[PDB]
Amino acid sequence: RFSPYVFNGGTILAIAGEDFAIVASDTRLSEGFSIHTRDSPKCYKLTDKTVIGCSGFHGDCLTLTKIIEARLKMYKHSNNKAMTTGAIAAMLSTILYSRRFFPYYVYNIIGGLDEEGKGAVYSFDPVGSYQRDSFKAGGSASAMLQPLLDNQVGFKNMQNVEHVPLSLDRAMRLVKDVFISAAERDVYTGDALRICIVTKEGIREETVSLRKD
Amino acid sequence: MAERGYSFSLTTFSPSGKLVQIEYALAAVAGGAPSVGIKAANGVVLATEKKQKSILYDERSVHKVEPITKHIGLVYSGMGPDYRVLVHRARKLAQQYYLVYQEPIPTAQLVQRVASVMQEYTQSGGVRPFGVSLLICGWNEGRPYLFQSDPSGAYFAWKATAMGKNYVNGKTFLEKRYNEDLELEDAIHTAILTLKESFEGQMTEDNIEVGICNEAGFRRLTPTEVKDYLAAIA
Amino acid sequence: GTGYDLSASTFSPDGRVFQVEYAMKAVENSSTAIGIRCKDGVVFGVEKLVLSKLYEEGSNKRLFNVDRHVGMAVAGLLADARSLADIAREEASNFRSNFGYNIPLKHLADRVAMYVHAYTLYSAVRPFGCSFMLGSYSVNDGAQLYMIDPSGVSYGYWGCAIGKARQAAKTEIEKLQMKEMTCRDIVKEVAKIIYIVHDEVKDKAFELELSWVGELTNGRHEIVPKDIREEAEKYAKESLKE
Amino acid sequence: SDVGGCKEQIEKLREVVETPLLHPERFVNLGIEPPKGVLLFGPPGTGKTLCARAVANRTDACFIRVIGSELVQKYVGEGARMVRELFEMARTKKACLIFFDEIDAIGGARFDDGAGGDNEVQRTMLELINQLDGFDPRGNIKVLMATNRPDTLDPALMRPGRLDRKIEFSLPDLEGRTHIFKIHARSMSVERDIRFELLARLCPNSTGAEIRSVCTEAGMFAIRARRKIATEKDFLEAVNKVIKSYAK
Amino acid sequence: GFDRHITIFSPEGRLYQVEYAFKAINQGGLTSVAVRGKDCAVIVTQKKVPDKLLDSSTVTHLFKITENIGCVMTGMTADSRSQVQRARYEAANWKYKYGYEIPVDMLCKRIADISQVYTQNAEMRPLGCCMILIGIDEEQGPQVYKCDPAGYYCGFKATAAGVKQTESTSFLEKKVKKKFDWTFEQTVETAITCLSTVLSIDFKPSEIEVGVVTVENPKFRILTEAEIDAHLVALAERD
Amino acid sequence: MFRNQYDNDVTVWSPQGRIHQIEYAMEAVKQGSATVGLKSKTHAVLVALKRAQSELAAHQKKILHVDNHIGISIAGLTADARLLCNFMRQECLDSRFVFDRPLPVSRLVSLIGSKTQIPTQRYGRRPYGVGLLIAGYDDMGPHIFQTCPSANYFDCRAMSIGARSQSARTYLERHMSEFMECNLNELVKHGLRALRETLPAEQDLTTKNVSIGIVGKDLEFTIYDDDDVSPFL
Amino acid sequence: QIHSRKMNVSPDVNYEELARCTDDFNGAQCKAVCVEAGMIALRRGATELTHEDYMEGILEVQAKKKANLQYYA
Amino acid sequence: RGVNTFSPEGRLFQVEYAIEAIKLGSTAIGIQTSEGVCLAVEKRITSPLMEPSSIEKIVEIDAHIGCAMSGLIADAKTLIDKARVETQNHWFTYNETMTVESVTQAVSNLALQFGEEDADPGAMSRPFGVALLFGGVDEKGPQLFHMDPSGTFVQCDARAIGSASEGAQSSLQEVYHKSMTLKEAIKSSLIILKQVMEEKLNATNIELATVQPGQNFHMFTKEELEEVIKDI
Repeated sequence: RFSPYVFNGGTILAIAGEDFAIVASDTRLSEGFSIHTRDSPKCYKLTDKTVIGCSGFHGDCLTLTKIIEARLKMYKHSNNKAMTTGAIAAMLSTILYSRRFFPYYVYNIIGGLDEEGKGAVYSFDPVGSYQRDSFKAGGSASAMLQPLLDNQVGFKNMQNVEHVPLSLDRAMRLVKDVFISAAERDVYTGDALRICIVTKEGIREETVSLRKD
Repeated sequence: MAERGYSFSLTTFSPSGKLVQIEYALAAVAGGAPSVGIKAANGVVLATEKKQKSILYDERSVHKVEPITKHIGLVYSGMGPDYRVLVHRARKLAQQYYLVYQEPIPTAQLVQRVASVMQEYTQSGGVRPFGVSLLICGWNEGRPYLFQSDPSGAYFAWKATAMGKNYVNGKTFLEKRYNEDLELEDAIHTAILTLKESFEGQMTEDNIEVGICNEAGFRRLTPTEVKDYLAAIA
Repeated sequence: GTGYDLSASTFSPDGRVFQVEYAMKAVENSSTAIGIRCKDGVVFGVEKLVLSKLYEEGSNKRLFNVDRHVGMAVAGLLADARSLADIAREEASNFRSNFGYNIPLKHLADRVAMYVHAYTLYSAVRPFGCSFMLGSYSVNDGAQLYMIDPSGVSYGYWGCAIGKARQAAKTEIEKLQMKEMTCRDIVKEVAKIIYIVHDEVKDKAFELELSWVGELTNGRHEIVPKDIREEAEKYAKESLKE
Repeated sequence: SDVGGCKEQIEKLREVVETPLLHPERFVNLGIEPPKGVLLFGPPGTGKTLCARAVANRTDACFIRVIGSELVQKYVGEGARMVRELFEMARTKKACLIFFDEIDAIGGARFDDGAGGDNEVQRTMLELINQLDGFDPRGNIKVLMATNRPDTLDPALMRPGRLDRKIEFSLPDLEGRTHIFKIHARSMSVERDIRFELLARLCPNSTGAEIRSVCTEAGMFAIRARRKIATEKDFLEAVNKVIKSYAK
Repeated sequence: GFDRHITIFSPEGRLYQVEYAFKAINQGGLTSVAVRGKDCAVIVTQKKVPDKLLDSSTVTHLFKITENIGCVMTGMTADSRSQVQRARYEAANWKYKYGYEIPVDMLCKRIADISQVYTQNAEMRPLGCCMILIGIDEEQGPQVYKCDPAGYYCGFKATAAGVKQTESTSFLEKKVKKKFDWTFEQTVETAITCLSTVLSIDFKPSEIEVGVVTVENPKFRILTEAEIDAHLVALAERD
Repeated sequence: MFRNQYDNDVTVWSPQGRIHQIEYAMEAVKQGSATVGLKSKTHAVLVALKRAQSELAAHQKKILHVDNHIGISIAGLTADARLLCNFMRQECLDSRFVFDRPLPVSRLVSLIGSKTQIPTQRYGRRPYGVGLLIAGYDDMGPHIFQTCPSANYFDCRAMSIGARSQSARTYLERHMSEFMECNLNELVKHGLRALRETLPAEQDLTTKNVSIGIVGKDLEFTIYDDDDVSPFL
Repeated sequence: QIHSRKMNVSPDVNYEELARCTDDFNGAQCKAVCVEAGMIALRRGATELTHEDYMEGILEVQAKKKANLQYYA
Repeated sequence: RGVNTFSPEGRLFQVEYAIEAIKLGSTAIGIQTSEGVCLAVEKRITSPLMEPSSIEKIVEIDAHIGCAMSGLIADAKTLIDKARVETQNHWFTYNETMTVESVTQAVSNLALQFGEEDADPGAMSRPFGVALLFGGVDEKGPQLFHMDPSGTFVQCDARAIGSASEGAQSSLQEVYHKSMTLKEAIKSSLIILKQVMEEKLNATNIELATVQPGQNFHMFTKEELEEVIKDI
């Protein structure tokens, strides 16, 4: 019969500061050898300095997003008080644990800022589960990019001589550099790159285009 | 509502310890056109009167004896609509239960089912019991036959009984005349006489309905056949 | 105690219940609506009493639509009429799609007739206290006008009217033509009847409301407002002042 | 003698009955005319009853007591005759109070229009209306009516242009109870070092008559005890009996 | 006993409420009559209106229940119309299930059972209507069955409806000695005549509404003016 | 008599055909707080009085944020109001999920009405005895509606609930023409004055009881609470 | 207005609001409120009848006009 | 005679009756001060063969919200089971703290189920006959609410409910102040509690508890109660 599983995911990269975060993503979305669309990110601004991205399938991605947004509205109505990141982190999991019967899935990540004046990023598995991050790349191209990303951004491996502390500017240079490189190693990366930069002033977006061939 | 209404019954215990609605139904019974039953032992005779009151009628249209089964028949005194309905439910139950099995119906079991339907209505509210009294007439083998069923929910065996208007007076007549060995033809003569004595408005071959249970159970008499007996002794 | 206000699922020494008579008193207690049917179509007109200036109409009227070919007007309580009506359009619609036809006027009536009679047999649901006037122009059958009463009675009409004024209006109506010219001409005529009716009702202002289903409307249901309403009004104002 | 929760009822009754007779000349200048009847309801012998006699003594106008039930007769037309006679006397004397004891016998219940001598009692009820609504005027004549629950009574009896003020009774506040107890404590030998109000909050809320009764019960226990002064002990006992007595 | 919010068994032997349905079953002044022949079965009714702001081309009190079966109703309008709708569904269903035609009698008996239950409920009343069934069977010939809402139904040699039934009955009996001596139309004529005597109205072409069932046809038809006037003219000639 | 009869039937009909239940319901609206509603039809304001039972308390809210473009004031008991409010929020949520449209507040109000009306039309349901002034900023502007527990839905350009509603009405009619389609400031002053008319007027104006709530062309749901009304005073 | 002519009045009187508030009154009962309003007025010490006296007066029972407070927190 | 009635007054009958039932119970006192909430109660006693050691009527809902209840005591036992669970459910879902007020709302929804009519979904024929004084500490600091049997909640800083309430509340006013010491308060509370009593002042019929931020919800022990007696 008809499929109960179709791929569509891209590639994303979430980078955590200690007072900022950026979540960057390709616009190219593909499956296999035919191209679904040459545009659209899977990173979205949930608001209030929470940025979210759901990689796996477009059909699932829109639906989760819409649905979360009502639970936040309802909550505030129920008495003035808002979900923290952590709250949201539990909320996604329950949904997934339900969906363990459902045959379509997604690999979700949430990022934002705490009131500890630093980033928190939590990442979920497609069955439920959560873990604390420092940095996460998600999607297809992730597996290849990440050790190198971990080392260049991090310096927390047992295979580097020194540390340096993050800078925003420096984080931006690294991010573009990884993506431009990713593109001639995948057909799931390409076209353009959408950067969500998260600060305590508010949420800014930057776009730069990449190669295609 | 659609499930609201009166959960408890209209009938209620009294400091009398009597049941009011039940008392009224003996009255309801009372109003009935004259009925009798004679058990001819080898045969059975049941008889009643069709009153007539409008010359405008057709055929011999509706009866007051309907066959439940091919072996048992009912006749009654009380309210007619109740009778039609009572016959339909039972008639349905008699066929279904005794086609699971291929055995033919035992008499007592029909009585047990009619009484339960009558009794559930006493137990429950919203609906009122039926206000009819029945004579269950059948034949089968060498068994006893001729049974009576009350709107009360009670049953009794009889050799002879009477219903309808002036029930007590007719029964007293019946008691004296009815004794020992008799014949199926003979039992019919007597029943007409006992009905005449209760009241005659007239008797024709269309004021009378007589049915018997004898050869192979229930058989319906021709109109001529009964008329032969009227001449045989008026 | 009469012992039958309590019920509405039983008989009385008057036959039907007191509750049902009362519902009939309440429609007459309301304002005033008329309807005139012609061979080209059918016109509806209704009088609305003005309360005060704060208020304004924008979803509460007295003219109501059914479907998108059916015209609906009522006397009685507003909120209840609206409740009957939302369901009727919906019932009509499932038909419309299912059999593939654009429902008759006559079939719609039957469906409503049955609902009201069922509520008279029970004491669960107290009846509506409305009277509903419906009709239109059917492309191949003509114009047909019906009125359904809360009394479980419904008929086909040349004119019907309801309200306090009822007896009087039917008299004037009765005076006029069977054909009654053309529909357009009727728009003016109905306005005189309402205009004159108001001298009898006058304790405060009114607003004149007219509607139509016309050959020109091509059998659709529309309101008549605009310049068209105003001319009919001028003609009444000239003729008499009452 | 039961003021405390009977307090409101006193305040109003003076204004209606006493004040017009005391200072009539004032009412005329204004151009206001006072009512003719007031209505009493709630349980009798609770001070609903006392209140009518207590003003009667203060107000100094003859208190005329008619028992409506007595007016009821074995033979027709007589009943009307009586109603009429009462009113003729009432007119002559000007300033008088007609006290109607539990008019409901020939007071309303009734609209059914007969069914067998429910007509004869109705005739009396209607005859009274004629005299009241009629050509007579009020004069200085005051009417006190006594009902159980006012509900019984018919709309004609209720209606303005005869009945206007309905004076009520009530669940007495705590402070009130104490005033009644205070009245009682002058006769009753006491030792004041304890305070009845604290007990009273704990006791069932009940009208004035039960409040005097518990006190009255209290004196007996003393008399058995062979003591001459009240005690804290007596009071505890009274509540158990009284709580039982309403419920029979 | 207590009719007030329940209905029980009484020493009355009937119910005040059942009698009240019998008593007022018409709130207008129509009267009806039905006669049976072996040539026809005819029901004669009226057409009357209060004004002419009303139509009369949809106003009727004769119903075509189905091709073979016809039904005239005496009852409250709301109740008459409901019952028809219920019947229409039950008949159709009987046709579907059995695959064979529904007997006239069979319908009367089935409907009767539905009436009866409602008589047991003290949470619902029976519909107030007397239903006269007429039809042409091929199994006994034409059949005329009247129901009453007690649960009573029976077939008659002819019957009459409206509030003056007993008065119509007296004419009927005189007639009913000889009725197999009437041919087709002459049945019709006599049928007109007995309503005209009771009601005391020599009819007019738009006041009368004869419905006939015709043997050797499965037609129930309401007659055209020319035929209706031909009869009316026919009684003039004997006056 | 038969007062108890008319309570016992929620299917009641009398000789005069009145339904007492509605009557009772109206007395319950008059028992509530004081609230006014006003609109220019480009801005809408409501002055609402929030009161406190005793000295050592602090005032309870009667302005409810139903949505970020629609809102109400309640006038009558707090407990029933909560129940209605959940139904309406969820009705707004599915509009957003499915349709992604705000949806006319006019369309919304009408739907809620039916579902209540039908249980008065049968056994059970007592009256809810809260009246509302419902405001919202929709596509064709702001609009104002009065919802009653008689399910009487009316759009008005201003209205009032609370004992001595009529007083303030008469002033609203007088000042009505002055309201025009401008000035924020003016609408509030008239409201403060108007609100004085609703009260017995022996009680002097206070900043802790009053509360001012606005929605307008570029405005959504905002509340001025306590002291916060002093800037705009 | 006719009845109030005997009575002493302060100059403004706002009858329309009152007339509307009043409901299901017979001719005597409206008259009743007026005299009554003068009685209320007597208790104040006021020598002129003003709007406020009337408002209290109608609220009183004589066609089952009543009020109660407490149904708010 | 329905109790599904709205009432001609339009003021439901059953709610009014409840206040009377309450006037029959004990006295419960709350003062919330600038820092800390205190709740004091009378758990009473009557006979010497009774163990009120067993009895209580002030319960901790959780370690940061408490409640004292007053009225038909069996109902309150039902009332708490529902609340306690609901709070706990929020910890499963977000592992986070609930506000005193959120908890109080949840329970008020459940206050309306009386009847079998169609204004309330049936389960109960009548309401809970109890008022509760709901206390807690959060980021909105120590707060106090009065849960009204009228299925509604009002906010408070000081409240007495009980038989004695009319007097008590008057007494409560003079001693209350917007700023007063917590310890000072406990002595002030003790004074009102003394006044109402007819029966002996012992630590075996009265119970104190407070919530302070520095030590969570704490129930006050006998030895502690006896010391408080000594001071006044």
